[PDB]
Amino acid sequence: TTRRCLAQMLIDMEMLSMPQDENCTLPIYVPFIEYQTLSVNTKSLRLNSRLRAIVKWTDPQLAWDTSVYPYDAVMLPVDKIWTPVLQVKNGISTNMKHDANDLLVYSNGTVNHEVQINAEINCEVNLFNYPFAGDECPVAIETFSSGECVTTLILDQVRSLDGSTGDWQTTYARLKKQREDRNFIAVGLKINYSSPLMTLLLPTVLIVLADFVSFALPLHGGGRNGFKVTLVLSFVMFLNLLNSQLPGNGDCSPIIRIHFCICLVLLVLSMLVSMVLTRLAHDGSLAFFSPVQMLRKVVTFLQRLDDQKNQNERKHAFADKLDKIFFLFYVILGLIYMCVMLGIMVAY
Amino acid sequence: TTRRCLAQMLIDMEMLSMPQDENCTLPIYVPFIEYQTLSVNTKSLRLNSRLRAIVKWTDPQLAWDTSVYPYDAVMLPVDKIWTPVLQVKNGISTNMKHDANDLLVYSNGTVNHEVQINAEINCEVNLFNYPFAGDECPVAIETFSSGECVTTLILDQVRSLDGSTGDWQTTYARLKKQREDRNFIAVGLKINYSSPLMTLLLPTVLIVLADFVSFALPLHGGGRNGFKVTLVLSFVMFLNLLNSQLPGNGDCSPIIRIHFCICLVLLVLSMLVSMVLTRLAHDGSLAFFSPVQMLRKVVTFLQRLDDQKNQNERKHAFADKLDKIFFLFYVILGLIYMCVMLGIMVAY
Amino acid sequence: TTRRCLAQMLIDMEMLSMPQDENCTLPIYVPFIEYQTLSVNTKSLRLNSRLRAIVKWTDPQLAWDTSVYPYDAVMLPVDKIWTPVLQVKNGISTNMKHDANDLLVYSNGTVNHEVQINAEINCEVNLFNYPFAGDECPVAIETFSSGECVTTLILDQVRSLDGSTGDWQTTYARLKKQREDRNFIAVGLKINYSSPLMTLLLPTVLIVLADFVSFALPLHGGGRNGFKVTLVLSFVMFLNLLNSQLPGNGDCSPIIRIHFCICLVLLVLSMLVSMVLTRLAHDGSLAFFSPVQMLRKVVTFLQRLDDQKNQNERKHAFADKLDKIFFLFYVILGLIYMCVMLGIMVAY
Amino acid sequence: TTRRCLAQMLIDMEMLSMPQDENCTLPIYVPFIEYQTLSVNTKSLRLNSRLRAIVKWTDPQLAWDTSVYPYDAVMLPVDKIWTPVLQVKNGISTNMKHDANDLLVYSNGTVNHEVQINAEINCEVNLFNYPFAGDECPVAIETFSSGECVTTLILDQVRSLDGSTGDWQTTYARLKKQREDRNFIAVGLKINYSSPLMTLLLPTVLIVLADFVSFALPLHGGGRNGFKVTLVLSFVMFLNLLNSQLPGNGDCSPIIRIHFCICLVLLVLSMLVSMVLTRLAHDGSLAFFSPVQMLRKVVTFLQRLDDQKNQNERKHAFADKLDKIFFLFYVILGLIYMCVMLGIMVAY
Amino acid sequence: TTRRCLAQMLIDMEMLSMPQDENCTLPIYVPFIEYQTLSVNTKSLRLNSRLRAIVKWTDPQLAWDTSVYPYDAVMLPVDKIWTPVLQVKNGISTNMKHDANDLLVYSNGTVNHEVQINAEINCEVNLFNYPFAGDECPVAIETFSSGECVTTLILDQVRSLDGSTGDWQTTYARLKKQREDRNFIAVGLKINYSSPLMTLLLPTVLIVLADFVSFALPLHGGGRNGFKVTLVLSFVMFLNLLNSQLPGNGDCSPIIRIHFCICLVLLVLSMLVSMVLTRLAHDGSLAFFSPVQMLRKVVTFLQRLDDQKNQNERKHAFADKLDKIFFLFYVILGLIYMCVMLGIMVAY
Ligand SMILES: *[C@@H]1O[C@H](CO)[C@@H](O)[C@H](O)[C@H]1NC(C)=O
Ligand SMILES: *[C@@H]1O[C@H](CO)[C@@H](O)[C@H](O)[C@H]1NC(C)=O
Ligand SMILES: *[C@@H]1O[C@H](CO)[C@@H](O)[C@H](O)[C@H]1NC(C)=O
Ligand SMILES: *[C@@H]1O[C@H](CO)[C@@H](O)[C@H](O)[C@H]1NC(C)=O
Ligand SMILES: *[C@@H]1O[C@H](CO)[C@@H](O)[C@H](O)[C@H]1NC(C)=O
Repeated sequence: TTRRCLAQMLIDMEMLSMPQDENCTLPIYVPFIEYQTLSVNTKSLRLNSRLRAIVKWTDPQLAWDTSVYPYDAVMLPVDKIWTPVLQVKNGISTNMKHDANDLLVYSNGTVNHEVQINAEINCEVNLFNYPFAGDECPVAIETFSSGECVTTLILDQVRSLDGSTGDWQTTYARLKKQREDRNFIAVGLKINYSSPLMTLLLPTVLIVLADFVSFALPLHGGGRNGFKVTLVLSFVMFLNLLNSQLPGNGDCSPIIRIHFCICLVLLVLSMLVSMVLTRLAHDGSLAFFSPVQMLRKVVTFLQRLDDQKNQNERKHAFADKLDKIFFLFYVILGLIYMCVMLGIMVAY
Repeated sequence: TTRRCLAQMLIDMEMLSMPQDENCTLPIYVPFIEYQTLSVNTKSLRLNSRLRAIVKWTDPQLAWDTSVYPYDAVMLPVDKIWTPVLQVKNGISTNMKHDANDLLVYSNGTVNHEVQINAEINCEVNLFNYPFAGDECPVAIETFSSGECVTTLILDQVRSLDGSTGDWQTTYARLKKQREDRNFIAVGLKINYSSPLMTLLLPTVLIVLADFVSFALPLHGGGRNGFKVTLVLSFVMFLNLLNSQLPGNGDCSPIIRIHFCICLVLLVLSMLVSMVLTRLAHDGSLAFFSPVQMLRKVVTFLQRLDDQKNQNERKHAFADKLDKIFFLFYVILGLIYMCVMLGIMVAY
Repeated sequence: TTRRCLAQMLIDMEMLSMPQDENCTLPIYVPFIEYQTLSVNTKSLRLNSRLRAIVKWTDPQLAWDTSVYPYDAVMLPVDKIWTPVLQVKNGISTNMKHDANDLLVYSNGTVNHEVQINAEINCEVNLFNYPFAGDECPVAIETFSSGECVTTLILDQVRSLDGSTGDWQTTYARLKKQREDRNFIAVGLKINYSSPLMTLLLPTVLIVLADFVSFALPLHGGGRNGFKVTLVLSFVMFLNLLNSQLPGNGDCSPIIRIHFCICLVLLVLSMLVSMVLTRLAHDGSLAFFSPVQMLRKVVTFLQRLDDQKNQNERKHAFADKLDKIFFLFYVILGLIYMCVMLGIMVAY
Repeated sequence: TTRRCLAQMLIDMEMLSMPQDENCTLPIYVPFIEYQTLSVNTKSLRLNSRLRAIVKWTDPQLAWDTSVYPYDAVMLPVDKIWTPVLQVKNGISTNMKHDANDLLVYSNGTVNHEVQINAEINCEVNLFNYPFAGDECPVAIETFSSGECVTTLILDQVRSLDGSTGDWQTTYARLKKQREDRNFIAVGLKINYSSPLMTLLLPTVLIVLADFVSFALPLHGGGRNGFKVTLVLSFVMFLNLLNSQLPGNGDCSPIIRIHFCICLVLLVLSMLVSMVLTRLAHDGSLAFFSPVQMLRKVVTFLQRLDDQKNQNERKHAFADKLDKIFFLFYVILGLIYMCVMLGIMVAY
Repeated sequence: TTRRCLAQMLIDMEMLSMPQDENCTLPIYVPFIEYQTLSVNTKSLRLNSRLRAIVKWTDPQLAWDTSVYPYDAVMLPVDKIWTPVLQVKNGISTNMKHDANDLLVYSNGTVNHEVQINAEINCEVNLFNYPFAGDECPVAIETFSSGECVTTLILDQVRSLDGSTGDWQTTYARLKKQREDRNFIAVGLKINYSSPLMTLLLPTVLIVLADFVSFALPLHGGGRNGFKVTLVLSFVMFLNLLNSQLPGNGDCSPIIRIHFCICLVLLVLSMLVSMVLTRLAHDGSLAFFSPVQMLRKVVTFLQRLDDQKNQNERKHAFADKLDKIFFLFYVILGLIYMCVMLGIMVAY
């Protein structure tokens, strides 16, 4: 007659099989399932999610008579009776664990029990515009159903612990329905571009601008070839660091990688042209690559020195003319390309 | 009749259900719960904590008669009877582990048993003033309670193994109460700024000072543009290192990131101005960007050389005047900005 | 008479041994096995795979009479009866995991049950042409069979969730057969060379081309020896980065490592000869390594100055001639070597 | 009458409670416990240890009669009887694991069984003098004891597998007793200073010596400010590397961090002074920061050039003298500081 | 009479104790044990191994009568009877895993069953000659044996899956015997020096050669001190990277560390002497460290300029002589040291 006695008798019943008597169709209600994001990986595009759900089903064999047992509820260990397992079929490595060791059972057979599902979903995201990206990820929630025996799952509400999970920010988690009456959660993922814009795009933009203005350095004065090779080996490091953390899979791959490649090529070409111009200024032609008498001798020497200085000036001015032409052309194309690349990366 | 026989009888009773006889309300006492911090993550803002608690509850069915059994205590395996599970509902990934395989039971039904809860809590900390930051983190301690059946938790004292856990230092762990009679522990986390200030803030401040002094280098003499390009590509590396370990989530994001961005922009602007001044000094105008007779001829040559030297001096002096004006302007704005930025980062 | 009663009776049968009555030969059918790649490691050449299979076998003892029990199916817990374990013998660390806690059993003894095998396979791949590489990996699927008792496994179809797993791309998963009637899955792995070509090959090619054009810098003008030492010390970093992520095992090791080594050696040789040429130009020979009168005196001084300048010019032109000869030789040899190495790395 | 029959009957007795008949006091003997260190973490100051112990206790219920059963020993599974669990109360994450599945039981009740305890101990070591450091770490060995029931643990001998565990070297492991009759193991940890010395201290000392010598570089000749900026940025990198792997907790924090900070400050000050001196030499004053006639005119020009050359020589010599005075003072201070810091780091 | 009925009766026998009837001495035969290496760590010198063994023992109680049961073999679950646990006593963290959930038992009591042992062995390797190193590692295979009860292990053959495991290459795995009749496996580990020689030794060799040839750069011309300081801060990075992956334990520590230290010291000394020679050339003495009239005056100025240029030439030649003497010393000493160190690192 004790409530503990009722619990013990229910344990001794050993009902470790599901209530499949009614045509092997068990309606399982899961109201108020709470979703949370634990991490997001950008290189692998994999989402770690935690879903705390409240399963509520019916077990007719676990229903006593109220007259003999004057109680309305009883708490039993989870492993001493049957309990459904909830799966994330869409993702890999799904694991369901029990929040508590005890579950409540009412006098009419209703069973309430809270569970936690940790899942890893191979999310597909349109990462073409890094970092200005964001997309919707489906997460399937399913319970076992094979052939004739099918246990429908009825879901009511979803609550999301929305908040940044690192670089990525989870915006919403809504409940939608699939084609074959499959319930799933649509999770909206977005990228906070405040970090990538400052750490990646801004330094490269300033570096390209510095290269554009680097043509002010005179060829003869020096401090120009080293200045540009420093930029080149810095942009190579940038390319390596960018490649270390973005997926170069296939169609709609991130376009920042191609932009870095093109900027590196442009910088290398500019440095090459600068070095060739330096040689032209120094030598005067690009042939390196291709295979009272005492009072008179003094004015002869003086005019010889003057003529030498004049030739030095002329050969230092011709290369300056060529450098000016190339600088105008290069700066125009570089600015137009940078504007086009930004317009593509933000609105395409 | 032996104590081992009594223990075996209690094992054979198989009371694996909760002592829910008295209206399904079991008061669980947890006096002297010890808290310790294992790690703190600054980027993800996640706290790993270990709580060693001493649960002490009542099991009426596990109470023998003292006259037949002349003993006052008996130790039984934890898995052979019922035991409550303690949870950290506020945080993710909570696991409760049995410290020992045995528990003590008195003759009046009281059961003493110690447990260890390892939990990971998504801590919310105001990280605006990195590294001068510190805040209070709630850690909930809860046990299962559903519907009619509730088992209240009564907590008495908290002891903290206070000590640095890396960059972060745990200051205190007090016991407070929530709204709906929920017991929780408030943990005070603080940042030891001795490490971040030396490794991060001091080198950047000294580099900025070196940039402010860098204008002393003569434009014609060289060694100025490469000197600043080294600083710029070092500050880019500093920005990357800062972005690697700080959360750029949203409002009240760390201000050191914006400070590094602004310092980098100022350095790049100083470089551009210096390079333009170098071109102006070399060429004389910013048009590169914009599209007895023997005894007399020697005097002509000498005065021509003297005039050329005078022109060289004048073009090297005009750029010096412009550089001085820009240096005064830039140094005043830089000092005022650095003072304002430190004032913001310290007391805002 | 209840279906739950039938399930309980089958549970109480306790049939935890395999149906080996028929000559200890159990045919196990596994139709529609789905293969997916989780990760591929290039340095260790290890493949992580997940195989979701649908096992379907026969258990004669688990077959009831339809007249007494008017049902066609029943779902029982997986651990209450015997279930085969599927292994990946070819690879290491194979683990079979239960998809659900229930399995369906028909009235004639047929049992349907889904399993998930996670395996890690030591894959052998011809990585000579990094990154233009691709190969077929065998994955064995087997069940326990010792001596007289054998359980043949009959497979029907394989479905692959083809898609990039990082750097590597899985193309197909077909079903083939081994010699001794062993069923296995051939998985086609390919490398997306878009990432390695941009991050590794292109910067090195551009750096090498820059080294070839660096000979334009005059010996006296400076900015040349440092320009080359930066390239050499950057190529050392490239060699380290390349070594950090590629298996240098033995025969048919990646040839990009040898190519990087040879390019570094060539750059070092070019720098050495350039520095020797600089010394020759400065000193005039490679011996450092080897152990009216007033109106006339001015003419003498002017002639001495002119002769000194003439000697400087001649000693600066001889080294220019030597540098031109070496530049022609070096450029021709380096271009032919680069073309040959690319031809080897692409189509050999 | 079979030994296997005796083992089966002992198993069937189901003695899963501890031998608490004798006043609930069980003397547990653990002779010849072997200690080994698996790893030491310098940043977190956490010790990973493995202890292979040989527990030997008494179980009166597991004692048969020799006349009926003519045997002296029997081996039983560990899980079929009671076995004590050994804990490391001082440290976190203590786990006890059975070395074998079987244990030996004698005819008089004595039970021999070997166990392995893996523990993580939060070690407190005086790391002020990195790397010349070393200290004694206590490791508690304890078994469950609550209230009236206590089971004392009697230890005899400790043997340690001495050998370097990375940077740290374990020297000894002795057995001592605490205040409240608690047995513990004192482990002597020491740092092999050869690796940290050669990788951190010697390069920094050599860099500081190079900085002290760098004053020989002439102000006008160039190649000086780039040298010092390379030194300073390399020292900042060293500061970052040092901060990445040393605990900056509080009092008696490693003093190498302060030494690196002070040396960096000194280098920056030397750079600033050198740049200001260079400007003074170039300009002549620190005001940039503060807001027959033909035969005669040639003599005028020549004396003007001579005067200008003399002024250039004087303004170079004044800066040379100032640089000499600063060099003397700076080198004296630097040598005295380096010697004092070495003395503090080695013998304080 | 059914084979399944025979298996069920064997399961119901519940023989979970070792077959210890015959003097508690059980001969366990393990023929054809296969060894494989999973990973080798160079810094910690720890070997990860997988051993797939085929245990074959005798269980007299698990033997039926052939006349009543006309069968020769039967398959039983591994957990329903006794099974030995194979251990790796020499190494840490040994785990034995069941290859299958079933085992075969013959009519005469013989039991065949394969197991998998994963072990981690603290290997002792003579790493003095890195990378030209290689040594033999013992791996113990043992079963539980305490006091009177001893289970001998009889091993027949070992087959090894030879193949590179990263940097390390496993050559052989033979079976030997210890002193006290203990069976163990000797595994031959060797280092593929193709990777370390290319990534570590060769770049340092060319860097050293570049330092030796760097003396060609003239003192006055510049581009020398920066060239050497770049090499010095590159060699410091090499020292750090080498220290990151090699064990500096004690006697017979790798000599490449000492070699890198000595090369760095030599480079620093060469840089220091070059920087001193620069000042000697510029100033003329090492005292910085130590505390018709018109037609005639023009001749006076001209001869003064000539004398000044003559003094410049003489002071630029004396330092050249000193530099030549030092270079003749230094190149010979360094070449002899490099040859001696290579001879030591190869054949000592
Ligand atoms: C069982 O009783 C509970 C308690 O009110 C109620 O919520 C539930 O709907 C009932 N279920 C059925 C099938 O009557
Ligand atoms: C049971 O006895 C213990 C031992 O003194 C005591 O601490 C506890 O308060 C008692 N509980 C009750 C309900 O009497
Ligand atoms: C058992 O019945 C199922 C259901 O139709 C069928 O698919 C299967 O082939 C049958 N097996 C045998 C052996 O009759
Ligand atoms: C039991 O016998 C063993 C075997 O000699 C002995 O070592 C041990 O001391 C004995 N213990 C007692 C309590 O007699
Ligand atoms: C048992 O029979 C098997 C099968 O031939 C044989 O290999 C084994 O040696 C036999 N063992 C004994 C003890 O007879």
